[PDB]
Amino acid sequence: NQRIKEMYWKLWIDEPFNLDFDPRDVIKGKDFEITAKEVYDFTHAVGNNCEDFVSRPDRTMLAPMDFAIVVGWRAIIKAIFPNTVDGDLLKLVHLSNGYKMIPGAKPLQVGDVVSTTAVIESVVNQPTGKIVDVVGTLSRNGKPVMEVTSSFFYRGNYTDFENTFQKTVEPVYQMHIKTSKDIAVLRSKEWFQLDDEDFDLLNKTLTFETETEVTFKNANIFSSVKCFGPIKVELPTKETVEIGIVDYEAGASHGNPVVDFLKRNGSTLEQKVNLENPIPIAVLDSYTPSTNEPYARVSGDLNPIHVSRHFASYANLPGTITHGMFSSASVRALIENWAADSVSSRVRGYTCQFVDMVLPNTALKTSIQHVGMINGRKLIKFETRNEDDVVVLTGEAEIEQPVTTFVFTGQGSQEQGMGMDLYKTSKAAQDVWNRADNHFKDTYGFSILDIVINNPVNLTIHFGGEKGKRIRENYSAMIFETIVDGKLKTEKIFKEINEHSTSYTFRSEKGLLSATQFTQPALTLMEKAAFEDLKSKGLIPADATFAGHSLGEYAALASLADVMSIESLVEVVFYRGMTMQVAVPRDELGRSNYGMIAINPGRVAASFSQEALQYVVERVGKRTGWLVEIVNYNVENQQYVAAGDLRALDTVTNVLNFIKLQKIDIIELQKSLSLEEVEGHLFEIIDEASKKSAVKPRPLKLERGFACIPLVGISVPFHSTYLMNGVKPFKSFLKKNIIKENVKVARLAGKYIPNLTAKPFQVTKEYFQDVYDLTGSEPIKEIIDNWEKYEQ
Amino acid sequence: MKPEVEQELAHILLTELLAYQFASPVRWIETQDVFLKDFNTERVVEIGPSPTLAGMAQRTLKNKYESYDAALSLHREILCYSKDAKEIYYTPDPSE
Amino acid sequence: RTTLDAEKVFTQGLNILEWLENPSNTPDKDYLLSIPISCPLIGVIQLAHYVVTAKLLGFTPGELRSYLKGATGHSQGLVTAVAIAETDSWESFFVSVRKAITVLFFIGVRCYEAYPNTSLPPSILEDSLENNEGVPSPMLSISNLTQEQVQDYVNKTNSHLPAGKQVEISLVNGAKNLVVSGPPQSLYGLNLTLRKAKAPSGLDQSRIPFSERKLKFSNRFLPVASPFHSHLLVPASDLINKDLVKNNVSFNAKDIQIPVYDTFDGSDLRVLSGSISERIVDCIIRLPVKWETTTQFKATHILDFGPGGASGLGVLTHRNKDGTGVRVIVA
Repeated sequence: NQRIKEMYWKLWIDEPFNLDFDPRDVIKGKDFEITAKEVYDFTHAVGNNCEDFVSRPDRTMLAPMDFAIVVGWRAIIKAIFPNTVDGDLLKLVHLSNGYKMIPGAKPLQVGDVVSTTAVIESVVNQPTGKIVDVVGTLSRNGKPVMEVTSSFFYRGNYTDFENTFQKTVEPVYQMHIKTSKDIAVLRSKEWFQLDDEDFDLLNKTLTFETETEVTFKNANIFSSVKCFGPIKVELPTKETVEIGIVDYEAGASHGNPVVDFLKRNGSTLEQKVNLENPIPIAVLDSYTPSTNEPYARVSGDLNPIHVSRHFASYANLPGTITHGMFSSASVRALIENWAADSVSSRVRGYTCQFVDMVLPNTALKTSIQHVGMINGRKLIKFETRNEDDVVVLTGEAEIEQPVTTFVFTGQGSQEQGMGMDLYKTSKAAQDVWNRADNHFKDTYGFSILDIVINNPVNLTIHFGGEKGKRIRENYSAMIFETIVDGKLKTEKIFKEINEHSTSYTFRSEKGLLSATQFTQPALTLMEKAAFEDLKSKGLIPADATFAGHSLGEYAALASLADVMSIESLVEVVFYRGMTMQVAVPRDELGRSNYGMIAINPGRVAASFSQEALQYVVERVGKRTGWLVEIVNYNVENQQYVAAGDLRALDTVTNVLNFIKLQKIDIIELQKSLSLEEVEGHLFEIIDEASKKSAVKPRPLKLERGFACIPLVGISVPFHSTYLMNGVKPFKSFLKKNIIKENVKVARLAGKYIPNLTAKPFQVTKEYFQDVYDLTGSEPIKEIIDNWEKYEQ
Repeated sequence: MKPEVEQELAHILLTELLAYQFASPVRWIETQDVFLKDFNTERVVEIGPSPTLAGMAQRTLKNKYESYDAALSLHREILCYSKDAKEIYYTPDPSE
Repeated sequence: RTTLDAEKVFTQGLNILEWLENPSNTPDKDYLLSIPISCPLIGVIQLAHYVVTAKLLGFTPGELRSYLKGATGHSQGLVTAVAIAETDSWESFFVSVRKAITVLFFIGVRCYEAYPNTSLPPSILEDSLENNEGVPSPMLSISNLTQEQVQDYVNKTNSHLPAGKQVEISLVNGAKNLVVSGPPQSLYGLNLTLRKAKAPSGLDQSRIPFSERKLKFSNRFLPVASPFHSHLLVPASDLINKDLVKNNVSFNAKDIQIPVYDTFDGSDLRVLSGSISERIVDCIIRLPVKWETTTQFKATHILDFGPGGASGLGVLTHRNKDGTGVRVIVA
């Protein structure tokens, strides 16, 4: 075996022949500079014509994922050489090989200098031969880039169990701790070791992220068993956090009693989620080359069995078999082309089972399907057969979805029964709706589910008994936290509800589901529930951009950055809607002299621009002296929404009807006909519509006007300066209900697109500046001034 | 900048963005242009009960992205959770 | 054998005698069409048609070319045009043959190395196919639009692309017959802009006033592996000329016995004071073909030796000159 290894060592390893090193030890491979030439020779050898890997003017040349095996082979293969792993290398079999990109790492480029580390995870004596699982790690700029895994098999009969060891990374086990008995059982186990002895485990969800290292006495009995890893508790945000450690150690065992316990008493979390049915992608023909020399040159795999009849014949092979690692790269090239549409960057994982050997000049049918999802990556399965229809290569790949943006809908869209189909069918959705319903029932004495399902016209809350007084406190304790003259002051949202109130009643003309205080949480939940169901099927790309329209901003933030618990989200959005309801005098019955209209500048005249509408409205506002503003900029020269005084909406909606019937082209009778003096002609058309609307039914109805549609009787002037009163208190409330520790910068940075600053969220002085420029925020200003928070 | 401080600041930022959002206008024109032009989004998925933001995307595309999407051979897919469940969950019906 | 990294291009050899003997041993059409092998081999087809034409007329090559008022070629046909002009006896024919096919060979090898054709995203292929456009290639043909019309559409398409991915008008075959070269993906983005402006080909606007009808035009990709007459190939010009120096090939005006019409000017290549080899390369690699102005000579008959019989340059030229008393013969 030693003589054989000596020859193989001279072919594969450019180092002094020394078999006296520990399998346990890590193996360092020589630094490797990726170059244009090496990439070209490699891609030509494996037949990968992806454009990403070809020299093109003004675009840095990538290197195929596959190139990791060129960089890594010397380190990886050295792992099977030590004396303590004594194999006949002429009876060696490559079983499998995979690459997995580490998240956030960019793929290999032609510039890069890459080194490789390789450890040997497991060496076990199966009855049929000795299996060696190897794990490489390619690093560039002292950062991990991707993990290689390769599995080798020395066919034969092996007794040296003292040189056998196996490490396995267990699936994550989950447990809902319900009873004080459940917790007693856990404390029974020596291996259950909490950071804090007194930790309250009741009604918590623990996860157990566990590795188990084992050594062997013989085929059956383990000589030692180790099982360790963190114990985590789920928070309201769904974030898991370390609260302790599994620590099991044992000599002669027949089994691992930690995994046995977690299997029976817990559910195993699975990362891969199958589709309802596999989606076919393609069935493709490919050939093995007539000569294995080209691959051998670029790979460093001078294994004689691939090139020399006499060696192949000695090893009882059917011929000078094609390199396994060719088939790997060749089939992968197909997957890259057809499953990833030739965007190499999309394929972030590829695994490969060498089911049987293939000779040079074999024709390969390889079928590819979309089979499942995992963390927003399409799970692709494939199968490769030869002319005789024998399976030869199998494996799977993980492929990014095309670039995705999630947009979350605002008020106005809500409908009775919305989200309830999902509520029946989805565990994920049920948990969202229920967490929220329980929160509302226990703290405010109403069901958000009841309101969504039955949309009642009136709903009355009763303050009877010790449970009812606790609820009444929560209604009274709903305050405005303003800071006036240096000192803090308090203001009650619900003026009617005192120490002597037995009940409070919510009213609405047509149904409480369209009263904003209920509408907002209802809509938020519908969206968050839908999102969590999607996330549970692994359908959400890791690097998705997101934004929400008006209210949707809150749903979007919770859905993609879990910034707030379900309870916090609906609590905040409910308070928000209640703030909006107090700000509008409705002192006759359920109606105010405030509303909003949707305008289409296109319909007045094709020439009436955004500037035109912004100017026309700014003038009505200043001149008539009644507040009106553009609050939604939706679709350019097509959908804007203005809000304010119902009189000032009645001037605008008619003034536009006059400019339309006048049939005038803006650009012509702008600076050419009349320079600035146009303002004189504008005031003339404003004043003749202004005094027409300055005497009507005082809660005046708003009519349609060619361009302008009144929005389904919305009583509130959302996003107008009218609500600037409510910013200071609502801010103080947001600070109390969005805890700092729950803001993960990574999940917001360059993905969250706010409504204030239509610019991707960045924690940068430039951003804080832009915010201040549309805000005047005192807390923001003083942060800009001291941006020297770079110092500790 | 330390992680703890980056968070503390990101918090104050988020807080203020939402506080003022309440009573400032909604710049959905620029928002759309950020995710459509600057990010070249090929899948915009509306999470909502009705496809009203999807409707807006389709229009902003028809207006000022006719030649851009063509030239960059950039197939785009506008989906709403309520309308196109099958596309979003990758479950096409028994048609192959 | 002679040329340094030549075999790295000819991945399936160039054993053409074996291919003709045993059809079963011929590479796939993709290999055959890629310029390093198609450039020279098209040259061989033209040279062969010239021979059968001479031998059956009982002429030597020079005797035939004596009967010619002049000669020229479309794109890489220019090479076999100038090579024919020098031709004389059979004994001295294979020196002219050598000259031609060693130009065509280096044009192929260097222009491939400059812009080698990469994997086409299947989505793009499936779409172009279902819209009766071609299999995307680096050259795109457009019937029934003005040059200045086509140039608008490229300017628009080009406005969003960086330098490396821009497309340019390659050939001006006729009034309303153009070809555009660039990256196949960029030309797809052109075809997409184009699909919008065009009307269904069976729309029936027979009841719409002429003035208000919508444009009807063809635009299908051409069967070529490389983007001839475009900025993508410029790098090759310098290298190609150095290879012709090194393999003792040039064309001295003194030797070329008939006018050979420049592909961009219409001028005679003899009157040039530079290198002719260099201009012929430059006319194929970089400069457009103004076929109309190239073909500005007066003659009663024109012989298309060139590949493609009735799809060939012959019939195109006939359509340009119909009604002016010129007869084209597909040789």
